[PDB]
Amino acid sequence: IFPKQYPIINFTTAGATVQSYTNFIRAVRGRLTTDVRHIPVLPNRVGLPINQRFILVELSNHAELSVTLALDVTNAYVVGYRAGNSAYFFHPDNQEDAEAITHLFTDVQNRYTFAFGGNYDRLEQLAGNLRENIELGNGPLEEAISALYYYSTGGTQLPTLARSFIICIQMISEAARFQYIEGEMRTRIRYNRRSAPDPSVITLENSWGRLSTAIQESNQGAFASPIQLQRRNGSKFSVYDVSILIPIIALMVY
Ligand SMILES: CCc1cccc(CC)c1-c1ccc(C(=O)O)s1
Repeated sequence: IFPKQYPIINFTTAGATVQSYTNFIRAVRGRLTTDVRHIPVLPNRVGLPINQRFILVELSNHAELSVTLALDVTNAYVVGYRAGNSAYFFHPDNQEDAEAITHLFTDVQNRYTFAFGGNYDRLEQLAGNLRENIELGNGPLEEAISALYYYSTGGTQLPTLARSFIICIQMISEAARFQYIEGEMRTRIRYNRRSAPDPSVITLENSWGRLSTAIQESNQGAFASPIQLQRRNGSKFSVYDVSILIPIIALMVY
């Protein structure tokens, strides 16, 4: 088939720098937001044409293996990926999204849909580790790309695959959603170190939907009820209005 053509952003771990990773994340944001409350809001899923529903992230590593992740522009989340002659999809939430993803990678000979969604709860269970024990950085991403690639010929076990999804979703989707998490990956690249995310990152990730709702329903930025977030040391604090989150959250779900 001659599939529908979605925008494609490239990143390689070979020779990766703070700047090249920053350019990558900035490019992903720019193609995701094609509407600003106080912070850009991702396009409404309602009435969004199929030709504008997806973007593609092509990842390459030092071994010159390439995989292509497919991102939903309405929530910045990975719905599936292509490696060579195979395409793999998380289980869709509803019939409409199931139809939308039939338009991705349609020239691939083998299409596979998992029974599990791309959510952290199930991915962590499959990986056998929580996010707080899965290291992130250029090293983990290099390994994630290879693990994703070799799943198509059975060279990757499912826990490794699920761990590699958790790495990719955070270093791409969450970093695009939050300048704070983009900064977290920047720092790992600066020290050439790999480390798991701390509670401030993990709780920010868990709070994206609630933070988005609180901001968009706020009275001139003021929240109706406070949102609890975590500090780096695990202690909690309350967020009462959108202003403190401006340097933190870069994209909001509609
Ligand atoms: C400006 C600080 C801030 C604003 C909005 C949300 C959060 C939570 C991710 C944070 C913090 C980041 C680390 C903090 C700490 O370790 O004290 S607070």
